[PDB]
Amino acid sequence: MRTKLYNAAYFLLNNNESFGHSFGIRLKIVGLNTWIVGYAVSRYYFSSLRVKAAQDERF
Amino acid sequence: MFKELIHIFRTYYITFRYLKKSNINFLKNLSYTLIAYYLIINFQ
Amino acid sequence: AESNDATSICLESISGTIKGLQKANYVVEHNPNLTSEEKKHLKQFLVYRYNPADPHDQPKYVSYWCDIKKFPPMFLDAILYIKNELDPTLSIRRSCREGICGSCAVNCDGLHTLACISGFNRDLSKPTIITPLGHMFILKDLVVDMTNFYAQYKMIEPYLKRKTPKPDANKEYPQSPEQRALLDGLYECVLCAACSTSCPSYWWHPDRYLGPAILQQAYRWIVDSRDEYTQERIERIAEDVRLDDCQQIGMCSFTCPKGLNPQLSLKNLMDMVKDFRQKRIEQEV
Amino acid sequence: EFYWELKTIYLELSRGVATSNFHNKREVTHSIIESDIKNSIHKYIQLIDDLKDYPEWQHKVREEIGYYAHMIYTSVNHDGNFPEIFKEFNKVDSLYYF
Amino acid sequence: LPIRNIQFARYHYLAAVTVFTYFATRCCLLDYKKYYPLASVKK
Amino acid sequence: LTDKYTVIDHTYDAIVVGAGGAGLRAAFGLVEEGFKTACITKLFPTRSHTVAAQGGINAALGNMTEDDWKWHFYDTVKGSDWLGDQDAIQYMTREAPAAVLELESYGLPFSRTPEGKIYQRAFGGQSLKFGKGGQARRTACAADRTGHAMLHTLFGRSLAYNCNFFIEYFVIDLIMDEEGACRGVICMSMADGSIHRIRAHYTVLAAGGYGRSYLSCTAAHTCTGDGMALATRAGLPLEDPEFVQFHPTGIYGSGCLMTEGCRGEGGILVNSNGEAFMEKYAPTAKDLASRDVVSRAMTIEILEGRGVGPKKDHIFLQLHHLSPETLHQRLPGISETARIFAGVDVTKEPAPVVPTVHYNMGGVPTNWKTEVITQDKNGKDKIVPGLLAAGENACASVHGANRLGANSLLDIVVFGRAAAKLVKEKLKPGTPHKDLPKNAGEQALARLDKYRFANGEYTTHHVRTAMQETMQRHAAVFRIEKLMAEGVQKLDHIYEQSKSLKTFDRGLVWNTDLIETLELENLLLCSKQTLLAGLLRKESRGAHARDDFKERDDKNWMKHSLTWIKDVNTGKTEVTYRDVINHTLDSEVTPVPPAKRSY
Ligand SMILES: CCCCCCCCCCCCCCCCCC(=O)OC[C@H](COP(=O)([O-])OCC(O)COP(=O)([O-])OC[C@@H](COC(=O)CCCCCCCCCCCCCCCCC)OC(=O)CCCCCCCCCCCCCCCCC)OC(=O)CCCCCCCCCCCCCCCCC
Ligand SMILES: CCCCCCCCCCCCCCCCCC(=O)OC[C@H](COP(=O)([O-])OCC(O)COP(=O)([O-])OC[C@@H](COC(=O)CCCCCCCCCCCCCCCCC)OC(=O)CCCCCCCCCCCCCCCCC)OC(=O)CCCCCCCCCCCCCCCCC
Ligand SMILES: CCCCCCCCCCCCCCCCCC(=O)OC[C@H](COP(=O)([O-])OCC(O)COP(=O)([O-])OC[C@@H](COC(=O)CCCCCCCCCCCCCCCCC)OC(=O)CCCCCCCCCCCCCCCCC)OC(=O)CCCCCCCCCCCCCCCCC
Ligand SMILES: CCCCCCCCCCCCCCCCCC(=O)OC[C@H](COP(=O)([O-])OCC[N+](C)(C)C)OC(=O)CCCCCCCCCCCCCCCCC
Ligand SMILES: *Cc1cc2c(cc1C)nc1c(=O)[nH]c(=O)nc-1n2C[C@H](O)[C@H](O)[C@H](O)COP(=O)(O)OP(=O)(O)OC[C@H]1O[C@@H](n2cnc3c(N)ncnc32)[C@H](O)[C@@H]1O
Ligand SMILES: COC1=C(OC)C(=O)C(C/C=C(\C)CC/C=C(\C)CC/C=C(\C)CC/C=C(\C)CC/C=C(\C)CC/C=C(\C)CC/C=C(\C)CCC=C(C)C)=C(C)C1=O
Ligand SMILES: CCCCCCCCCCCCCCCCCC(=O)OC[C@H](COP(=O)(O)OCCN)OC(=O)CCCCCCCCCCCCCCCCC
Ligand SMILES: CCCCCCCCCCCCCCCCCC(=O)OC[C@H](COP(=O)(O)OCCN)OC(=O)CCCCCCCCCCCCCCCCC
Ligand code: SF4
Ligand code: F3S
Ligand code: FES
Ligand SMILES: [Ca+2]
Ligand SMILES: [Ca+2]
Repeated sequence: MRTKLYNAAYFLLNNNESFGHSFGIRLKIVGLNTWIVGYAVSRYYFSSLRVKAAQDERF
Repeated sequence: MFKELIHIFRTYYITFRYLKKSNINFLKNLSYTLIAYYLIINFQ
Repeated sequence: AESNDATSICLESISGTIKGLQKANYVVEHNPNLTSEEKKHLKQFLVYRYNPADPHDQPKYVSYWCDIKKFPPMFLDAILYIKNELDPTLSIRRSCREGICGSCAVNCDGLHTLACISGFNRDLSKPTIITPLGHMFILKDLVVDMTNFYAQYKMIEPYLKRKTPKPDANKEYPQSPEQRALLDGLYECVLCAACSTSCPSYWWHPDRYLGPAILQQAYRWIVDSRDEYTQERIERIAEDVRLDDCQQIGMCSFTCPKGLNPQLSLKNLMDMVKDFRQKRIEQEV
Repeated sequence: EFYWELKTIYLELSRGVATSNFHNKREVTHSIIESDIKNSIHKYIQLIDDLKDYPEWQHKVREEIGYYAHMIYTSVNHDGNFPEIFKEFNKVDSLYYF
Repeated sequence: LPIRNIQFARYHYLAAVTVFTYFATRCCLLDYKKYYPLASVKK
Repeated sequence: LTDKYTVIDHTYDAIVVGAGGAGLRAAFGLVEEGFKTACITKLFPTRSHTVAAQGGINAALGNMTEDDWKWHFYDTVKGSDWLGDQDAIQYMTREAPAAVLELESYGLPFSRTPEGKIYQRAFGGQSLKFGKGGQARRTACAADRTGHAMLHTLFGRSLAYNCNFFIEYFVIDLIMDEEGACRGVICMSMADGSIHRIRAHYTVLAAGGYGRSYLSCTAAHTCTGDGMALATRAGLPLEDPEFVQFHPTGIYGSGCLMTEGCRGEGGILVNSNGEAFMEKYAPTAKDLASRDVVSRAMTIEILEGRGVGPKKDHIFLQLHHLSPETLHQRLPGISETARIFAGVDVTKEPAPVVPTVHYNMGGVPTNWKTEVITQDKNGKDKIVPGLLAAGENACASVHGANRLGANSLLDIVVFGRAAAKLVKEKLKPGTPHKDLPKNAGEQALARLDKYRFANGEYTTHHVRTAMQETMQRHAAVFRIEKLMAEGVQKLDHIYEQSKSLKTFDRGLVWNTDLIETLELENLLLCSKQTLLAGLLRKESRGAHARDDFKERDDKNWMKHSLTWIKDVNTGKTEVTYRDVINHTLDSEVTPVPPAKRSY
């Protein structure tokens, strides 16, 4: 059975002011939360790093 | 807040649709327990 | 006899995606034997064509150059001119011709709307693109599978239910002109689905979330004074994300060719649901 | 749980036809999912029959579970093995979901 | 309808969010090892 | 052989071929009666022509003014021009108040008078006290979109029950056995081309008219008279096909409608001189005269050289006299339609209008219980077993020679309910079926395949356009014998052409080209019958007006004209006659004697 397909609406709709206005707020909140979580993860990651070793050192 | 994160993941990710409301609630309970533990432990 | 095909399918999918991005908006000229001089006098329509019944067919734009001085100025008129004069295999739904049935809803050049009451850019330079409703499965050409829309419409019980017998049976359910005008601008929906196919929440969750049109119909049956199942309907639409998924984008009221305002109806429904949830606690005590 | 079985089948189809699915796009339904659909619909029809003494339960089972059967019906073309796969569904349920 | 000590609940939730964010991000307890090259010296 | 087409067999207690107002009413009425019913339609119910109906539902509720259903009966009889069966008119008129109240009970939103009762407005051809009581306001209208609201309410009620809808199935033919009974129907699923032989006892054949047989017609693109063509191809007769009612007002050059109720609100008809001329043609009711007389007056004024617009081809419908509040409250939809299809702002400009083909008083004959009838070879009429025409497709004679106006929805509802009641009366739910005939659908599949793979010389559109032009030129408001004979010759030639059509799509999924070809065949049959019946009748009655015979002859031509198309391949049309009914169903109302006024 050949599965049916469709043309995604957002690929063929003229850009509108409503999309912009609403997705702007959604992206603002997404950016805020992502920035907070990424800052936490960045602090964790950098603090996880090892200490600098000597030159040509084994173990 | 937690509710909103779950709602966004459900509405945008097709795979996340697999989870029941019961599994979501279990994640909610575990997250609340972990948050309480974090708050308590940081001060110890 | 068959074997695992995860790798072949994956490679084919990636390669096809890349190629389609390179060759997006594939176009085939209906009549290549046209002198570029002639095309100065004719407008170009790019019509989406796809016949899943034929195993060898794939989606594609077809270019038709037509003289716009031979038929009236509407999308449906141009589509039917192309069908009758150029290629009568084109498929589209059409009943009313005056924007009442709502069958001809299509993506008329970037905007979902009824093709029978929508004009097209008269300029001969900019091409016009006619495609089916976006997020609906395509059956053939400009004909989509609106079955799910109707199935959702059925779930709202769109029939007057009354819990109190009529006092005399020789009269009509009383309703003052105010309780009637409360429905004005709300019962004119023709179930064209043009709005709901433009709602992003309906793009993401077609099944769990009822469309703006169906929810507007539920609101119409709720605000109606003659029906007595107000709270029951409110509770029924309050399940999971049948209504909560609406994000008040407002595109529904912008696309509605009938001029209706489903966004306002959904806002009122949300307010009524919130009040219902609160007073299920406040009242019963 | 039976409802979630049907919804799992539908979710697999939807992930198949998702626009973001640039990596696992399949033109023709494979045999395994076809067999799963056929057996799931068979069990659903048997369940509907077993609830003949409870009109409300039968109606709820239809409206709830058969919804995803109808969506699966809409997800695929009417060729190949389609007449045989949806033979039982075409009797009554298909007409209900129109 | 009335909620006993609603204001206390609001402030407790706000305090919990603030404390959790403070400890998770360590927003206030930055690192200045990156600024040392850009700093003057005494003695 | 044609076994290559997949065939699936069903079994139902009753079928309803159509999903208009009549189809839905009959379907859910049958479901109420307890019969396992099915409904077959090529369109989603809410997209049938009933949705486009603007004027109200005509009924004798005494809300706006004192009314008595006997007055409505008299108005209907006079409007029919004494060619409609008295019994059916009596039944419909008597049932109208109950039908409208039941519609309201379903939840149909009607415009409300300040007291809360259903609102009503004047319409063309209404009166009180048997014509001497002045204008009558009995048309209960739901704003200017009554058809839409009525159809949606009926569809909602249908969904309330289980009607086993067959959405977007095209009915090809009727399964009839050698005894003349309608065993069932043979239809095709436009989705995937499956063929279904639905067996059933009774088949309510209500599938609209053939308004699309003309060039300019207000009828929807899907009004191709399939209901009237299935019967014809099955050998049953077609009754009163020559009478075609032209709605007086129709947007010029587009075919869209201007609700007659507008002229009931205070609209005016104006010629180039700038005057209301309908007084000379209807001094008593003025604009609100019978649709036929208004159309004839407009046509005469056009032919008198007083054409209102450029190239003097139409008439001005003035509406800016009314207050803008009234226009926006009672005529919103038509105002918008005028703005769109004419670019004329109704509030301060006059619309262009011209009489346009609107309604088909013809259809499959019935008795009044909605049972198809056919003349036995003796000449006496007999009831066709298991076949119940209803709606516009049924020539129950309730409209006679000229539909009164706003009575079509009333007819739909009343006679759909009547058909359901009759099925309840005769059939029993628990009746086993006998097997279908040996040759269930050989001819249906034969025609389907013949049109599917046709490789003739003329395209479907060319033939359809030729037929429409011929009908427009020769079956216009005024008929004359020489012109009608020329039209008959042209239609015979076009029919000869149709045997060599060309089709460009050989597929099955939504093969709209094949659907349009089949509808073209149906319209050709209907057009041939219509033109011949018009040619034979030598009089000027109702909507059938002839320049050669300007006087109606009750002595000779007070009889329905039945048309037969036997041996479709031959395409030769015969005509016989069936006497009118002058006996009411009861002694409550005395039958109206044939008068000599018709306004
Ligand atoms: C598409 C390809 C793209 C490729 C990209 C490749 C990028 C490679 C990056 C490599 C690593 C860079 C690390 C920089 C560290 C900076 C801090 C620092 O120096 O710390 C010193 C660091 C110690 O860190 P620390 O002090 O403990 O804590 C650091 C914290 O950041 C805390 O320090 P802080 O407290 O000072 O923090 C400052 C504060 C500052 O915050 C603020 O105040 C924010 C201010 C923002 C202002 C922005 C203005 C922009 C203007 C816009 C205008 C628009 C106008 C439009 C108009 C339109 C019309 C109207 O917070 C932040 O900086 C916020 C950071 C959190 C980020 C949140 C988002 C995360 C997710 C998203 C990531 C990006 C995705 C992009 C996807 C793109 C897709 C197309 O130690 C060092 O000396 C290390 C130096 C850095 C090198 C590390 C090397 C590690 C190597 C690992 C191996 C693998 C490498 C792989 C490389 C691959 C390459 C391809
Ligand atoms: C350094 C520290 C360590 C870092 C690594 C830590 C890893 C921890 C464990 C992570 C476990 C992840 C898996 C479990 C979660 C649920 C997954 C799931 O739904 O399973 C089924 C689902 C598959 O469903 P399906 O039915 O096969 O797909 C069809 C459905 O319609 C699909 O429907 P759908 O909506 O469900 O599918 C969306 C799907 C996404 O899946 C997809 O459908 C597509 C995935 C590939 C997209 C690739 C990009 C496409 C083009 C976009 C434009 C890019 C432009 C770049 C250039 C710009 C130049 C200016 O979303 C997810 O996968 C959800 C979770 C995603 C975030 C967590 C994973 C992060 C992995 C980051 C590393 C990846 C490897 C290295 C890559 C770089 C090497 C140089 O996911 C998978 O099985 C795949 C999992 C992801 C694999 C990696 C793909 C790349 C992702 C990159 C994200 C980068 C974000 C930015 C921050 C990164 C910071 C590190
Ligand atoms: C196998 C079993 C199953 C396992 C499943 C897997 C997961 C594990 C499950 C285990 C079961 C327990 C899980 C933890 C509880 C989860 C609760 C939850 O999710 O609730 C959500 C739910 C969320 O609701 P919501 O609507 O979002 O509203 C939340 C708002 O925050 C609204 O909050 P609120 O407004 O209602 O406030 C809450 C209330 C709660 O607080 C209380 O009332 C409790 C107080 C503490 C009691 C602690 C008792 C501990 C006893 C331990 C005994 C030993 C145990 C040893 C066991 C050994 C093993 C046998 O807060 C306060 O009372 C605020 C006090 C503030 C004091 C301020 C001081 C002011 C000083 C200055 C005075 C004035 C000076 C003036 C000077 C003027 C100068 C000018 O929370 C609540 O509503 C309840 C409140 C929150 C309770 C949190 C409790 C956390 C406990 C964690 C214990 C971890 C123990 C680990 C042991 C490990 C051993 C190895
Ligand atoms: C360490 C690893 C880091 C890697 C970084 C990778 C970054 C990935 C960023 C992804 C952004 C989001 C899109 C993908 C994920 C979508 C998930 C989702 O829910 O979507 C589902 C939906 C699709 O599904 P759907 O529309 O079918 O919705 C589901 C509907 N049902 C359930 C009915 C099936 O949305 C999409 O996937 C939209 C895809 C849009 C793709 C846009 C591509 C833009 C490319 C721009 C290139 C610019 C190049 C410039 C070069 C300049 C040179 C000079
Ligand atoms: C065209 C028109 C008619 C009209 C009107 C305005 C316009 C523009 N205004 C009216 C008014 O104000 N008052 C009134 O009384 N009548 C008015 N009319 C006329 C009236 O509405 C119609 O005559 C009547 O409503 C039509 O009823 P009916 O149900 O018989 O016709 P239909 O609605 O078109 O129904 C046809 C159904 O059958 C299906 N169909 C058609 N062909 C087939 C085949 N071959 N197989 C299967 N199904 C078929 C159609 O899809 C439809 O469902
Ligand atoms: C709110 O409700 C809604 C929805 O939800 C239901 C929707 O789904 C939708 C529709 C949703 C969709 C179409 C979703 C699918 C499409 C998607 C996700 C496409 C969008 C993708 C993204 C936003 C992610 C990719 C973008 C990024 C990672 C951003 C990266 C930004 C960067 C790097 C910043 C670039 C700029 C700079 C560096 C600044 C340079 C200049 C300077 C520094 C200035 C110089 C300064 C000095 C000091 C000199 C709508 C409209 C909606 O309204
Ligand atoms: C938005 C949605 C997604 C969000 C995701 C969020 C994720 C949160 C994760 C939380 C946990 C964080 C853990 C951080 C661990 C970091 C380890 C690391 O790589 O550190 C760098 C390390 C060298 O560091 P160090 O030894 O300290 O030296 C510098 C000292 N001054 O580097 C090394 O030593 C290098 C060797 C180790 C790293 C190997 C990595 C292998 C990756 C294999 C990928 C395979 C898949 C490829 C796919 C594409 C194929 C075409
Ligand atoms: C594709 C990728 C998919 C990824 C999916 C990932 C899903 C992850 C989901 C889990 C993580 C969610 C994190 C949410 C942010 C953290 C918020 C937080 O810290 O609070 C958690 C919760 C309250 O927040 P929330 O429930 O969300 O909102 C309630 C609104 N009324 O707080 C709680 O309920 C915790 C319990 C304590 C609450 C505070 C109690 C009062 C505070 C004072 C306590 C006093 C104790 C005694 C005295 C001590 C001091 C003297
Ligand atoms: S909601 Fe608007 S766009 Fe959708 S069917 Fe109703 S009128 Fe048309
Ligand atoms: S466009 Fe979309 S999500 Fe809500 S209000 Fe309007 S519907
Ligand atoms: S063509 Fe009639 S409403 Fe679209
Ligand atoms: Ca109510
Ligand atoms: Ca008729």
